[PDB]
Amino acid sequence: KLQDSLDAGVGNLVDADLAKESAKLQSLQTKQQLGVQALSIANSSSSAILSLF
Amino acid sequence: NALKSDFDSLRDQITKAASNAKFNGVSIANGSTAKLTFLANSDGSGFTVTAKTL
Repeated sequence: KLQDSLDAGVGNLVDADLAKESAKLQSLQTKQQLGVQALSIANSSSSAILSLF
Repeated sequence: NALKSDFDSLRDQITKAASNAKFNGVSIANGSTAKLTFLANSDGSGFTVTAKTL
């Protein structure tokens, strides 16, 4: 019983809550995709200069 | 004499089970300290667990 209790204690200390991890995962992937689109829009900014000439 | 030896053996088992009950070097039940105070809020106020000597 002592070994079981010490194992459960270390398990409370180190273990991750997988459900919150999956939620963070979906939010982070969507954030990354929108960030890539923002970087593309930022790269496109220089194009306006050419039409001046 | 047999019953007395049985009684002493059970007593020694109590001392062993009580002294061995630790987690991470501290114990709420071996009587080694008056109380144990855990964090309770971001301000630093502490939750208080008064010790109980088994």
